[PDB]
Amino acid sequence: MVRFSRDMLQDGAKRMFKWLRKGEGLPNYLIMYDMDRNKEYKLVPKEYAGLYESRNIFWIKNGREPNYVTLTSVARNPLVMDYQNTNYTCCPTSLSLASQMLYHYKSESECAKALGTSKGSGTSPAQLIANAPKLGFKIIPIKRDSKEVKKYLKKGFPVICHWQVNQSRNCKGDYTGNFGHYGLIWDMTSTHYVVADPAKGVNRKYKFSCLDNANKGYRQNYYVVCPA
Amino acid sequence: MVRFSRDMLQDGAKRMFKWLRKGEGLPNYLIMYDMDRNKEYKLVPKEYAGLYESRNIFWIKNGREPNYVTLTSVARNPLVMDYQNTNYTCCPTSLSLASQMLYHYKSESECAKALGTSKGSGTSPAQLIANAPKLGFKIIPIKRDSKEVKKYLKKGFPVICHWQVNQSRNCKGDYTGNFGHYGLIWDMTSTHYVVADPAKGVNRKYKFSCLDNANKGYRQNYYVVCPA
Repeated sequence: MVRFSRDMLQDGAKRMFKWLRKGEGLPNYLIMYDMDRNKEYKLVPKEYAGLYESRNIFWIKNGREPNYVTLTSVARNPLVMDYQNTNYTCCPTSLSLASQMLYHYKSESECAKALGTSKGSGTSPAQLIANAPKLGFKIIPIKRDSKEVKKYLKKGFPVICHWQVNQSRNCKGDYTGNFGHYGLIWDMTSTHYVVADPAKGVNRKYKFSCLDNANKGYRQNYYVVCPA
Repeated sequence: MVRFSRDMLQDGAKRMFKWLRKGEGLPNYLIMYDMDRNKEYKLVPKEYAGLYESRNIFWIKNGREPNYVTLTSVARNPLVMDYQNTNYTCCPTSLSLASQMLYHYKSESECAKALGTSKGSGTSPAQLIANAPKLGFKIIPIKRDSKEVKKYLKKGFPVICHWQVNQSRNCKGDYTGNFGHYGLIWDMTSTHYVVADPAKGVNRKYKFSCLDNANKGYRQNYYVVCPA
């Protein structure tokens, strides 16, 4: 079983982030050299997604990068559910999840510090757009339009969503409280957005109209995350 | 919104755990006293599952109990995905996940300490059965059969599964490579087991035969987790 070192994983992720800059989706393969005999391997997407999934599991659970990862599994993407650690860090947790998909991981607290997240006010949309460059990202505000989410998901860019959980009570039913909330759209079906909700789970499905109309009275955008 | 203190949550977990010990499923409601008004509140299954889900999110992410939890959400269960912290702690992570479902949470490291998990050999099924009572649990070794698995899920008892990931390669492509592995069966469809796999994700669907027959040459059981 081939293993790759901390230095090699960092190098491969930078090259992944760099390819993603083009807005042309994920590369067909990723070159990696094992730490034992330094042989060249051309990992296909399900392989490099599986490898970086394992890397992110250890990093998120232990809070430090793994010194090496063994290729043991395959995956459709490198996303690992990461829950918000406080009741006010939903926005930087969603940006952290995006950072996984872009192969430029920044922890929840690192994002919190950059975005200026606060206990009284949380994080506003302008705070997310204005401070994402500190972490190497650009935010593209788009219309709350499923064709727009779908267009940017093809480019490899996940989409941070913002809504008032009370407005989703009848069309989704996850929440009974009243507050604004952020999650990450990372996939879609023909009818639903698939959202990684940092207070609920990794595949919370919202009918397009349910999420689209749940921010009535608040900023009418979603927020694409891409390399700066 | 209605909030409950740590002391009421700890006590309500005891009463849920003591109720489940009867082997008659979950109670129809859970009565708890509010932390502001000190008023009686009758939570239905979706409310007490959501409250303890939120409690468990904070507990797992922060490594310490929340001082209070506000009732904000509903859920069909209190399970929060929790990943293994090393390449050898799959079994105590699976037991910790079970302990959430039983309303008697013990962390991954508390479980590994109790089970005697070791970096060299992981944990055997005999170590699981013999040491789980230290944490308040009883393990019932059961046949690798969906009929049996459904019977104990109906009683509220999750089922630790054990298999060789190479033997599941062609019927469920999650893994490449050869090693034994543990997860938690916490639900089933008409045809598949729903497995929380501490190395991959919370809802890995395994067809009954694929999981049952993937442990040839090793102990032919699954492991029901219940209150001692």
